[PDB]
Amino acid sequence: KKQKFTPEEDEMLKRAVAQHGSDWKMIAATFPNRNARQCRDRWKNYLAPSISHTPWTAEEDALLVQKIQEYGRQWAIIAKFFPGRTDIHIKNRWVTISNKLGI
DNA sequence: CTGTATCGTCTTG
DNA sequence: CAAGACGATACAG
Repeated sequence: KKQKFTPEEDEMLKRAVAQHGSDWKMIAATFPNRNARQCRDRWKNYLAPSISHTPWTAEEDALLVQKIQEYGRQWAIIAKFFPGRTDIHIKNRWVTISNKLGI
């Protein structure tokens, strides 16, 4: 039920975006196998240049716990304070932290 | 079993 | 009618 992007697909996605910008319908059609939502999500949350791939710092965790006390579970709002992370990363991180904290 | 990328679905633009 | 948003879920390791 999960069709995860392979490194090959990611590179193609990159090229397609370099070529067609933000025309997701058109970028998707370059795949036999992928829709607009899938490419849009993959770019926006994983491949865009601004996305951070470095592990969460202690200070980021601290900011997350602070921001949750402040905003509740409004992940997109909270993600504004994390330069290279999106709501996806912020909410995943909280599931993991709260788990290790004893939910 | 856990951590996390994807997906169902609702909401907003 | 596309894109944003969030909970749930698949699934690798």
